[PDB]
Amino acid sequence: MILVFLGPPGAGKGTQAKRLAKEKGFVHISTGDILREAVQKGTPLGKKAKEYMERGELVPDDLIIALIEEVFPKHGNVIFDGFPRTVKQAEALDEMLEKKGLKVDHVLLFEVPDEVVIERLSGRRINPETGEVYHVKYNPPPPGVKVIQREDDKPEVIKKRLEVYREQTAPLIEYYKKKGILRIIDASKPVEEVYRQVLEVIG
Ligand SMILES: Nc1ncnc2c1ncn2[C@@H]1O[C@H](COP(=O)(O)OP(=O)(O)OP(=O)(O)OP(=O)(O)OP(=O)(O)OC[C@H]2O[C@@H](n3cnc4c(N)ncnc43)[C@H](O)[C@@H]2O)[C@@H](O)[C@H]1O
Ligand SMILES: [Zn+2]
Ligand SMILES: [Zn+2]
Ligand SMILES: [Zn+2]
Ligand SMILES: [Zn+2]
Repeated sequence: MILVFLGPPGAGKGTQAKRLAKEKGFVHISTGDILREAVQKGTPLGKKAKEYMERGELVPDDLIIALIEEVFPKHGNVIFDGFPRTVKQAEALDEMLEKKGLKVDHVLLFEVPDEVVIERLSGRRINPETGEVYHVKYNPPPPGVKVIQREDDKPEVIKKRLEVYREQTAPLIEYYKKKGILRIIDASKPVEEVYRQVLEVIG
């Protein structure tokens, strides 16, 4: 099965994907996570991506498309999270899959308002040891667990990331609505309620 999670920065795509991964064996592909690790390691890929990620801009389609080619899991059910972000990326993904006689089964649009985006990301905390994701209010790290705030969760960068999302996702939504595989979910609900909508759409 191939799933795509679409949604604003902070919608909880990673949170949901990481739960399907551990509970139903899905292979979770988060282009943001993969790029962040490259940047941290200072590989050629990380050097190339750093400038965009720092400013809350999209990494160019050509680099992302090549990346997805390289990281595509050969086996297993896959969740693409934060990919595609443009129609060009979605077309490349649809072609890659078609060559394999696969398709995208479902596109889940995680809808939240801007206010909630800002709330979710500004309060987002990561255990740097494991990459586990917490939220200062909604899902705090337990006592004793040291956490950091991502540099790109700073207010100016969140705002740019949100802007780029609201602009670029419009044609992508249309693209998948045309195929009849898009399902909206209210991602403004608690994590458990969101997970349930997810399972409902895919089951
Ligand atoms: N394909 C692509 N093309 C071009 N560039 C690309 C690209 N992919 C990546 N990039 C580049 O890389 C950058 C980063 O990309 P990426 O990492 O993909 O950023 P994003 O999708 O905009 O958003 P997030 O990773 O921040 O949010 P999320 O939806 O996964 O929410 P999370 O589960 O963490 O949850 C957020 C917070 O909310 C909490 N939370 C989650 N759900 C709930 C809930 N239901 N209720 C209360 N709190 C919740 C969490 O604990 C957490 O604190 C981009 O800006 C771009 O530069
Ligand atoms: Zn994420
Ligand atoms: Zn073809
Ligand atoms: Zn703009
Ligand atoms: Zn199905």
